Amino acid sequence: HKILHRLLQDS
Amino acid sequence: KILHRLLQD
Amino acid sequence: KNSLALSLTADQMVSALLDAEPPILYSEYDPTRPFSEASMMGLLTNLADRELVHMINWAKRVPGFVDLTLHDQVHLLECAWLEILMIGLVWRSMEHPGKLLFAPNLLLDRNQGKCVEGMVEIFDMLLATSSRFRMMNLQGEEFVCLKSIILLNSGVYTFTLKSLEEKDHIHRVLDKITDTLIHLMAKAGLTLQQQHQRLAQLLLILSHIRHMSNKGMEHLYSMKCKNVVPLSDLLLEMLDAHR
Amino acid sequence: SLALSLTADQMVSALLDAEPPILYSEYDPFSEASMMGLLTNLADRELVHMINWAKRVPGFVDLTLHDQVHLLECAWLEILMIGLVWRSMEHPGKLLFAPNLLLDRNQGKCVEGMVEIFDMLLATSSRFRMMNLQGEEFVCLKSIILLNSGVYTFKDHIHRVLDKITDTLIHLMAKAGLTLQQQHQRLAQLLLILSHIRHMSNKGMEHLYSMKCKNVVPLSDLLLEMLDAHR
Ligand SMILES: O=S1C=CC(c2ccc(O)cc2Cl)=C1c1ccc(O)cc1Cl
Ligand SMILES: O=S1C=CC(c2ccc(O)cc2Cl)=C1c1ccc(O)cc1Cl
Repeated sequence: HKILHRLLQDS
Repeated sequence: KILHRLLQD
Repeated sequence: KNSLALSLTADQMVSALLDAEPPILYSEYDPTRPFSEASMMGLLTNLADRELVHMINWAKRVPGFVDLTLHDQVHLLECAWLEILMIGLVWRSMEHPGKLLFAPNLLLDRNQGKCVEGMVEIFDMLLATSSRFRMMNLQGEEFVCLKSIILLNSGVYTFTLKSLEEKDHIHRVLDKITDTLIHLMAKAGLTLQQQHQRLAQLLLILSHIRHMSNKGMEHLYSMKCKNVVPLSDLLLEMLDAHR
Repeated sequence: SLALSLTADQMVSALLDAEPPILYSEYDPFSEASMMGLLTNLADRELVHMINWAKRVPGFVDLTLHDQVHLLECAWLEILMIGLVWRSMEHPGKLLFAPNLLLDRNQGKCVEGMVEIFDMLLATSSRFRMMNLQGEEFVCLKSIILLNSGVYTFKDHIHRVLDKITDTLIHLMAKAGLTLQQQHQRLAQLLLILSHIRHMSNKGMEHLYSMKCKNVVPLSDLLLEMLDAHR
């Protein structure tokens, strides 16, 4: 649930 | 300051 | 497979990096109110948090970075985020001797850095780095190379057996950027001896940038426990990735 | 300054001749205090030889006494670590602190936070192993650390000597038959490792500071002086 994950995730 | 002395030698 | 980065030429590498440059953000700084330790830290925290969002999307546009797995991308940014914030700040502050340009409306000297405990020692190192860039007359094409080198290199040695091809792919892009730096220095009329010397001088600065990041990370962890100014949820994630 | 007048071969042989010796640990598992005591005693004795090694680095004696103190205070743990990494190349998965003190990462778990520093050191040794680092290249990197790590916390002379060592590194690679493209690539790869050696030093400096107030093992006066210069 890392914020860095989602910001890298979304497209 | 031991570092001083060791550098003077 | 069939990496786009390995196919790029030297001039194409520069263009892609220059196109990916994040913007220079502004802060909520009001020159009317003087500085306090909580207010100045709040300004720098608010600014760094918004820059992190742009950095994460800038990293996606770095050639070769998208080819890495999500776990590797997280790891590289987690260990290099403060290094990238600092070299960008140092780059913005080149034309302002003795001053750090956090934002076009936030220009601080080493005296105003004393408003925060321990911050003055970090300000002096950032100023000395900016003087070194000015001393070397660093070029924007060289700067975007060093910033991408920091992203790919700073966390590559902190990586089991099959993923060695991923580490090898990063080193291939790192050598690609080295060829780009040499290609830049050859265009500016530098001899082969001058190209190697300037190449070494630039990469030795990254050693000091790592040193500033380690000291900066300990200072941010101090402010977290001091609880005087709250940190953003993203900065807390990036900060806890170093302990 | 005679350092700039030397040739590339005369710079290599001067650095090779100045190499400190490989010291032995105190003879004869390990607890926290025992391992930290062996490492403290070893690092303290290695520091005396490093200080005399620094005097023999071409151009280092030309600096004032204050600048010599500043450079050693900032680079001492980096120099100890890069020498440890160099000794451990022929021993993959292990750290050769001394010929009679060969440790693995499992033995690094005896001390708190020591396993993290151990893994970074082992990773650096593997990188030197994968790159086939040569002893002539190693002595140049160690001299670069001494002159560069503290040069920005102060200088034109130090940078002239640094350029001199850069000419020596390239000269060694051209002697080995590497092409021009392979020369600046290997030069970049070697210097980028110094960024991680600096990282290990800052992490190692914090660990030694925690050992100080944990007071597990008493530190020597010289080691405390080198440690207090970072806080
Ligand atoms: O301790 S710090 C030294 C430099 C900065 C800094 C701030 C904003 C920015 O856009 C870039 C940088 Cl390098 C510090 C800082 C402070 C608070 C904070 O919450 C985060 C940071 Cl990074
Ligand atoms: O924390 S440390 C990581 C490596 C070492 C180390 C020890 C001895 C030596 O000859 C060389 C090294 Cl690099 C650590 C260390 C430990 C205790 C101590 O008192 C001093 C040090 Cl430097």
